[PDB]
Amino acid sequence: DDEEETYRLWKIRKTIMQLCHDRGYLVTQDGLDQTLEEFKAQFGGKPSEGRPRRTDLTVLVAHNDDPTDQMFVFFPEEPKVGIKTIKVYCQRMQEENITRALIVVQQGMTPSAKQSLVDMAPKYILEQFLQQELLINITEHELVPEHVVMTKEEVTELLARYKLRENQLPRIQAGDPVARYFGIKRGQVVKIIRPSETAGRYITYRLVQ
DNA sequence: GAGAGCGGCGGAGCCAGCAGGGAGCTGGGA
Repeated sequence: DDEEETYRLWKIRKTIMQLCHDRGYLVTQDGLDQTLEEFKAQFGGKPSEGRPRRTDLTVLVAHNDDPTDQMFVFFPEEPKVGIKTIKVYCQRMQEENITRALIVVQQGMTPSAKQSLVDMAPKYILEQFLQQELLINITEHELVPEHVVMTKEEVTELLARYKLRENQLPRIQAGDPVARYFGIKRGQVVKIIRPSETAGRYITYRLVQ
């Protein structure tokens, strides 16, 4: 229904705000907690043949340390995102001169488009996200523990302390849902803190490789 | 010819493999 799809847009915007906050970017508190009525007042009440048309939902955020990181998110119109739409989005990325973006696909993009995302990867970072994936925050589940992204100096200090190579660490795939949530890439180490039945707290390090 | 020696005559669960079905570019004509 129209009310259901309005709820869907509000919830997915809340998940985008939580993801951008967890990735280290700057979001406002009221942007973090928007109600359904407040979202409807801000963007429109009936999106079908109405005001919120999935184009005005793009978000400008910047990193806390660097105000020129300038990450956007995009909500494509068509359910099947293709090379034409991705080329339009990347050309737009070129004139506003930003490097990183998120694409929130309705159902799925074409294999040629998802390959073009890999081909465009060095200069511009493009990530595919389904609307079904972002309908809930997976980091709030009781099974999922806390994930902390480590800096390069911290990783170097860790490997010097334990006298380890990068191969000897446990691994996590780049296609992992938490890895895609944090936007981690190959070669980085994620730090997992979980409660322990026997010791109380246990810390595990995993290499994204 | 006898002795004989060798010649021939069930079930369960991961991979490969093909087949059918859309994007997407390209030559032809509007």
